[PDB]
Amino acid sequence: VQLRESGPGLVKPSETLSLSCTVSNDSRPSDHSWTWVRQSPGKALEWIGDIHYNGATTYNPSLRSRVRIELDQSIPRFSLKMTSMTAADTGMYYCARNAIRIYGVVALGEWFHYGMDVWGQGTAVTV
Amino acid sequence: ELTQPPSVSVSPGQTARITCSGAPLTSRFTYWYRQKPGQAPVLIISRSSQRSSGWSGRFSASWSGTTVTLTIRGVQADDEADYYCQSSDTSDSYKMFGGGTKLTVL
Amino acid sequence: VLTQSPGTLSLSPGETAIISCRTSQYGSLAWYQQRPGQAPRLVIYSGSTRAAGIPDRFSGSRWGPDYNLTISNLESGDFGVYYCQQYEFFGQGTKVQ
Amino acid sequence: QVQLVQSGGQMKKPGESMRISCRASGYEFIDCTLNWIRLAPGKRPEWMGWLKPRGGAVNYARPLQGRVTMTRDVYSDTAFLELRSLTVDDTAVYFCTRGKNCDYNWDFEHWGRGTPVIV
Amino acid sequence: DPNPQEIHLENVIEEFNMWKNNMVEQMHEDIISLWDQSLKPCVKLTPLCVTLQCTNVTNNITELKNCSFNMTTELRDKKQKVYSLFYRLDVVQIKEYRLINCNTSAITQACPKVSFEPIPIHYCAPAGFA
Amino acid sequence: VTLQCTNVTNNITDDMRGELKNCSFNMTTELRDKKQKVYSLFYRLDVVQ
Amino acid sequence: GDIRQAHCNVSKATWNETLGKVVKQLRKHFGNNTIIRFAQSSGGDLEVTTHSFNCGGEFFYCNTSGLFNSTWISNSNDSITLPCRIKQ
Ligand SMILES: *[C@@H]1O[C@H](CO)[C@@H](O[C@@H]2O[C@H](CO)[C@@H](O[C@@H]3O[C@H](CO[C@H]4O[C@H](CO[C@H]5O[C@H](CO)[C@@H](O)[C@H](O)[C@@H]5O)[C@@H](O)[C@H](O[C@H]5O[C@H](CO)[C@@H](O)[C@H](O)[C@@H]5O[C@H]5O[C@H](CO)[C@@H](O)[C@H](O)[C@@H]5O)[C@@H]4O)[C@@H](O)[C@H](O[C@H]4O[C@H](CO)[C@@H](O)[C@H](O)[C@@H]4O[C@H]4O[C@H](CO)[C@@H](O)[C@H](O)[C@@H]4O[C@H]4O[C@H](CO)[C@@H](O)[C@H](O)[C@@H]4O)[C@@H]3O)[C@H](O)[C@H]2NC(C)=O)[C@H](O)[C@H]1NC(C)=O
Ligand SMILES: *[C@@H]1O[C@H](CO)[C@@H](O[C@@H]2O[C@H](CO)[C@@H](O[C@@H]3O[C@H](CO)[C@@H](O)[C@H](O[C@H]4O[C@H](CO)[C@@H](O)[C@H](O)[C@@H]4O[C@H]4O[C@H](CO)[C@@H](O)[C@H](O)[C@@H]4O[C@H]4O[C@H](CO)[C@@H](O)[C@H](O)[C@@H]4O)[C@@H]3O)[C@H](O)[C@H]2NC(C)=O)[C@H](O)[C@H]1NC(C)=O
Ligand SMILES: *[C@@H]1O[C@H](CO)[C@@H](O[C@@H]2O[C@H](CO)[C@@H](O[C@@H]3O[C@H](CO[C@H]4O[C@H](CO)[C@@H](O)[C@H](O)[C@@H]4O)[C@@H](O)[C@H](O[C@H]4O[C@H](CO)[C@@H](O)[C@H](O)[C@@H]4O)[C@@H]3O)[C@H](O)[C@H]2NC(C)=O)[C@H](O)[C@H]1NC(C)=O
Ligand SMILES: *[C@@H]1O[C@H](CO)[C@@H](O[C@@H]2O[C@H](CO)[C@@H](O)[C@H](O)[C@H]2NC(C)=O)[C@H](O)[C@H]1NC(C)=O
Ligand SMILES: *[C@@H]1O[C@H](CO)[C@@H](O[C@@H]2O[C@H](CO)[C@@H](O)[C@H](O)[C@H]2NC(C)=O)[C@H](O)[C@H]1NC(C)=O
Ligand SMILES: *[C@@H]1O[C@H](CO)[C@@H](O)[C@H](O)[C@H]1NC(C)=O
Ligand SMILES: *[C@@H]1O[C@H](CO)[C@@H](O)[C@H](O)[C@H]1NC(C)=O
Ligand SMILES: *[C@@H]1O[C@H](CO)[C@@H](O)[C@H](O)[C@H]1NC(C)=O
Ligand SMILES: *[C@@H]1O[C@H](CO)[C@@H](O)[C@H](O)[C@H]1NC(C)=O
Ligand SMILES: *[C@@H]1O[C@H](CO)[C@@H](O)[C@H](O)[C@H]1NC(C)=O
Ligand SMILES: *[C@@H]1O[C@H](CO)[C@@H](O)[C@H](O)[C@H]1NC(C)=O
Ligand SMILES: *[C@@H]1O[C@H](CO)[C@@H](O)[C@H](O)[C@H]1NC(C)=O
Ligand SMILES: *[C@@H]1O[C@H](CO)[C@@H](O)[C@H](O)[C@H]1NC(C)=O
Repeated sequence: VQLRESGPGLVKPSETLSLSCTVSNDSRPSDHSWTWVRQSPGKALEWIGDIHYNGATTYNPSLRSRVRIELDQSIPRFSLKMTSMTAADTGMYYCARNAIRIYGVVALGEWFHYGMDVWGQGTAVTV
Repeated sequence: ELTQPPSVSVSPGQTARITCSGAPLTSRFTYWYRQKPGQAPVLIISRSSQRSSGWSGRFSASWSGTTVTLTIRGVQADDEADYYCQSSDTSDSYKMFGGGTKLTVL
Repeated sequence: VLTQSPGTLSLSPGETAIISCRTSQYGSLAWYQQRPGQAPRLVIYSGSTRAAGIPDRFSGSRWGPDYNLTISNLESGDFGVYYCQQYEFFGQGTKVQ
Repeated sequence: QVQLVQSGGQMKKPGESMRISCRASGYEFIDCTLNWIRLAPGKRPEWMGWLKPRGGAVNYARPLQGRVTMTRDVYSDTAFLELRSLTVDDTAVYFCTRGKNCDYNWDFEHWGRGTPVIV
Repeated sequence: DPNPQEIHLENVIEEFNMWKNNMVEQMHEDIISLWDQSLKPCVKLTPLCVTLQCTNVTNNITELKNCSFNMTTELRDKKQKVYSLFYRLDVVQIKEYRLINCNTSAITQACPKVSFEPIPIHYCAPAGFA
Repeated sequence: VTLQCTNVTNNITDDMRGELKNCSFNMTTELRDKKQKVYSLFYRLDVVQ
Repeated sequence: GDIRQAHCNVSKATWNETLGKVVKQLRKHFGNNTIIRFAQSSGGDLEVTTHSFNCGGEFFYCNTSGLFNSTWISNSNDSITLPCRIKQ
């Protein structure tokens, strides 16, 4: 599987910065949670959020208000929009796949995460 | 939210114990990632079954209470890197990432 | 669904009181007596059948939707509030003093 | 002989919960349906629900659904009526009642002493 | 052995009432009697009412309770440690637990060889009835 | 079971009437492992030394 | 192997059709303008709040709240899965 990530690169403060991620050569993408992560330079990984094909999405608290994810399922195109970005909110951004194993009936919540096994190389964004 | 040592130092023949603690760890599985500067993180330790079993011969981990220790044996110079612990909360609403422990080689 | 027409009957001892009742659905109407302080006690069931231990003064029914309880020879053990009953539906109930 | 014995006199404020016991004796407790009636001056008698204390099956009245629970202890022969979110309009006297026979339920022949509840 | 001896009654109108059918009560009594008769000649599990040291089965990292207890054995003067798995509905707290009905009744083990598969049973009226 | 019996408590040396005896014993309970000391007055005609 | 919940499947389309038939037959008795609603069992022991199977020698108690629910107004390879708790 190949995760090709792209975006504007350079944006000014206080507008919306948009990122895109193309999924290539994945059989059955609907069984995995597609996630965005960020990392400021010299700091730890910061989880942005994730989305599943069933419509369920989740965010990081205290940042969720400024962030929203889309996922076009016809062509598996994985998009992010983050509004009201500040000058200090820069660094590397990576699109990734949290693969999900099912072991029983998915309707009963019988699954678990295999972790973010496949990562895109990401893009460095300055604001 | 997820506390681990800032760094650890180990000789080539020594085994590094990278600890990671937090309240949500008392009930949820922990996923261990390794990151090099510039490169994206690669998955090191994950959950391949409901009831855990053996894993690769290297990069193992052990749970106790609210703290999980990443045991890495046979550390070489190529393993100098920032190790991250990741875990869901007790409600499975969001994910926590650790501050990163920089494993260095003496 | 169910109702009782007379509100309060201010009658003296020995007088006969009538308490009417109207039911909009088929059902085995029952008549209960609630004295002051005492718990209610069954008086009539299956429309007109008299419960055991009830004096013979109690009777009254009709084939139509309207029923009425006749209570003759009012004495000290009489009086209080009388309730209609259907399948878990109760009327306001008429008080006799 | 059939007897139903209750414990009452509860004094509660708005918002609190309450539990009323009803010990049955004489008849076989597990072979006859119980009912819970509410009486008060002014307003009509209200049916709270019925309890079949063999399988523990219960039926609640529509105005009280989500507020009223019924339980049965078959070894103490004791029914229990638990009411949540008690408010001023629930001030009333509560009866634990049984029919004349165990085939037709609504000929309430056997009534308990009564359980005053003042909110 | 024979085929069903069904004889149609032309021009007969009969009043039925299922809710006063004594066949229902007879079936209920018979079935309970067969249940008791089949359960009676096997294990009584009176010794099993012991204090169980139970923990969660867990997922090995963090429905069923893994219980342990000192049970009797063939010899009166010997005891053996037994590890088993019970469902949470069968086990109640007194960590220490006990079985749900050990303070109420003696639980009779279903005989291992008898199967609970229902089989068709026909009820036939005795001579002089139909 | 073996009972350790004592004369009923008259609080002084007064004569016991009916020959009631205190008669404690160890007994069993629902759980097979545990035991529960029990004090129960038994008439002397019921109890033999 | 892995610890998994005992569960029971009923076809969704067939069950919806069956509830439609039952609702029609009930409306024949209550009136043609009424609303017929279904809900989970309102209380009692485990034998009455759930559907009891005794199959394969094992006893199941399945949560029938999935089969019921929904309201009927007077006017597929999709299965309803019921969790089932086992009791020895
Ligand atoms: C009521 O109705 C409901 C529906 O409403 C229904 O629910 C259904 O229940 C069944 C129960 O069986 C359930 O099936 C489970 O599915 C799991 C995943 O599916 C995998 O298989 C399918 C189909 O399998 C085909 O091929 C098999 C080959 O042997 C064959 O046996 C089958 O018959 C069938 O032909 C497959 O489509 C999936 O596809 C993924 O994997 C493929 C592998 O090549 C790949 O081609 C696909 O692209 C796809 O991979 C994607 O994702 C991976 C993620 O890693 C990416 O890498 C890829 O790039 C792709 O993106 C799956 O392969 C499956 O887990 C279950 O089987 C588990 O349990 C059985 C028990 O017998 C074990 O034998 C199995 O080994 C397996 O258990 C292993 O895995 C689980 C989880 O991984 C672990 O917890 C276990 O410990 C164990 O793991 C062990 O092995 C692994 C290595 O394999 C190792 O890593 C571990 O360490 C450990 O050693 C099971 O089959 C079905 O999903 C469910 N339906 C729904 C909708 O939820 C009820 O049954 C109905 N009830 C009634 C009464 O009627
Ligand atoms: C009676 O009938 C009525 C209708 O007439 C029923 O009401 C319906 O109830 C449905 C659920 O039974 C409900 O669907 C839900 O709607 C929302 C849509 O936003 C959504 O929250 C639900 O989906 C979540 O929950 C289900 C439950 O299993 C999960 O399968 C699903 O993945 C979602 O959970 C994930 O996302 C949540 C937030 O998005 C998280 O809180 C949750 O932890 C979980 O996390 C996801 O992301 C994680 C990443 O961090 C990842 O780890 C994890 O794996 C997940 O990906 C669900 O679709 C209907 O909307 C509702 N309909 C109406 C009209 O109200 C009622 O229930 C019936 N009653 C009974 C008793 O059956
Ligand atoms: C639930 O259980 C209750 C009993 O607990 C049943 O109630 C009985 O229902 C039956 C019908 O199923 C009733 O019998 C009928 O009663 C009517 C009486 O009408 C009176 O009022 C009208 C005025 O509107 C007068 O015209 C009339 O003369 C009467 O004074 C009659 O309409 C019926 O008679 C008709 O049918 C019979 C059938 O044989 C004919 O013989 C008659 O000539 C006439 O055509 C009939 O008698 C009965 O009264 C109810 N008893 C009660 C309430 O105690 C419910 O039926 C039952 N429900 C269900 C769904 O099973
Ligand atoms: C139930 O608990 C027992 C006792 O701990 C488990 O059996 C032991 O498992 C450990 C490893 O976890 C072994 O070292 C011991 O030798 C085992 N003891 C015995 C007596 O065999 C057992 O695995 C547990 N069951 C489950 C399902 O988790
Ligand atoms: C299983 O049945 C139980 C009741 O036996 C359901 O529990 C209630 O479910 C409703 C609807 O979701 C909730 O509002 C209540 O809070 C639940 N009760 C309790 C005590 O928590 C349960 O939902 C059923 N399960 C499923 C999957 O439908
Ligand atoms: C997709 O990956 C598979 C291995 O999983 C490989 O065989 C195949 O050539 C790849 N296809 C493309 C188009 O890259
Ligand atoms: C078993 O899991 C339950 C889940 O509520 C928890 O409360 C309990 O402490 C756990 N027991 C043990 C011994 O870990
Ligand atoms: C639990 O995990 C350990 C490794 O941490 C493994 O050796 C052990 O076998 C596992 N237990 C079970 C019951 O699978
Ligand atoms: C069994 O008896 C021994 C006696 O020494 C005791 O230590 C042990 O805890 C008992 N086991 C259980 C499971 O109760
Ligand atoms: C047995 O113990 C349970 C524990 O919940 C208790 O509720 C029950 O009343 C007890 N049985 C008897 C007959 O007292
Ligand atoms: C109890 O009383 C008897 C006389 O009835 C006396 O002989 C005996 O010593 C007394 N025993 C004790 C233990 O006080
Ligand atoms: C009861 O059993 C205990 C066990 O330690 C024993 O020491 C004691 O003597 C017994 N008590 C009586 C009154 O027999
Ligand atoms: C099991 O039930 C489901 C309900 O949807 C049905 O589709 C399936 O065919 C059934 N399987 C068998 C073997 O009868």
